[PDB]
Amino acid sequence: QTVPEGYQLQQVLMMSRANLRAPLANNGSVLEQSTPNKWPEWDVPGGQLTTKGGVLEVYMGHYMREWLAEQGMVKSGECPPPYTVYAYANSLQRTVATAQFFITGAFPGCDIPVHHQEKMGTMDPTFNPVITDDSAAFSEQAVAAMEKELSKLQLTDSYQLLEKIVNYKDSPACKEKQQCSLVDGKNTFSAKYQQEPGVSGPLKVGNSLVDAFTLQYYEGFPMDQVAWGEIKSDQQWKVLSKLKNGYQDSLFTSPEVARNVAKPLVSYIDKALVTDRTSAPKITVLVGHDSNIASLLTALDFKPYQLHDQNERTPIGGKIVFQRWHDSKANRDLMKIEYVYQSAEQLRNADALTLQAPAQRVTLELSGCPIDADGFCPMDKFDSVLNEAVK
Ligand SMILES: O=P(O)(O)O[C@@H]1O[C@H](CO)[C@@H](O)[C@H](O)[C@H]1O
Repeated sequence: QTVPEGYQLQQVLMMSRANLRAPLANNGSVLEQSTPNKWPEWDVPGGQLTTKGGVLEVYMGHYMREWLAEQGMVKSGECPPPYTVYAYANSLQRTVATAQFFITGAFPGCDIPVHHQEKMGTMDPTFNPVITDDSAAFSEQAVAAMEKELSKLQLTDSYQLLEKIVNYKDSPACKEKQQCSLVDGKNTFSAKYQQEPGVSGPLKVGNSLVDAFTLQYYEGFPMDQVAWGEIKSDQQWKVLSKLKNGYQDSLFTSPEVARNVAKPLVSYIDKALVTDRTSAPKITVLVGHDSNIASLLTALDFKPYQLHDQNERTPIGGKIVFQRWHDSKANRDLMKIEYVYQSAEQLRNADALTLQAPAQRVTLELSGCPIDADGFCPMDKFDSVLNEAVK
């Protein structure tokens, strides 16, 4: 796609998801349980981003810069006035790190800080995808809603395949804990107040391992290191990644769970973009997590989508960039949202990102903001979406 003539970009807001990180330490014991195999090592601890993650984000920031300059939002090689860019990430190493690389990459040698709560290592409610309603009746409505969501999915082939690549029957889950079937395993969904919706069972092991295999791919481990050369071969990946996208769908894609869990980001966006656009900076960078993008996208009732050359519905370094454009001809404003990310090969190979060889881009759409032939939506309808979403 290519923006039409007569349109001038006015404001940008990116919802980013941190780049290449090591598998979550939080899932450390479920990976040991799920197989008799040895797990490759990482030089970074728990779930911190890797040096490659930073390198990949630098490219992402350089591409974003070239695009922003090309669109008149900034100039190339000169750096913008004091408060042009505003970067905010939550207090996790992972998210703050990717913001530093992104910014240093987009505006090298400038003086654009990265904001975050003073308390680091802990979560910032803004980005914390937790249940903020202790209605009790709500935690029950949530669990059920999740369960129903899982029912729409079909991961039987994913599990069977997973069982084999993982040699799960020889794992200390089948031997010792009698859990010997991912496909028949019972799933129990949680939703305790002030915490992330969870899953205990085959769906967790599924998402945990596949996430580890997926990260291993990107980090560039040789093929015999990514799932021990097992997950290799064709698109067993397409079916294995369903456990990973199905996990996300059940915990954050539910309508009533999304609306709650996302409450703070919707509120944020609906303020920097609507109620307080006059005070907001031309450019904003929110670095969050896939949970945030999953619940955010749902809460604002987005139309389904599909990312080309990507197996994850929320790409490791992908960013949802909201764009307010002003149509010179007809004195009106317009919203154009797009998912800007790096394909899997772009991540695995670490390709220099430039306008010559751009990052992947898919234009999204809001149910309440029908998109036109060029992918634009009137700022009127969008406004109503966010102002309605916050209610
Ligand atoms: O987007 P990342 O941080 O890489 O991964 C996500 O992070 C979420 C917390 O923000 C957590 O709840 C999800 O399980 C995890 O997949």
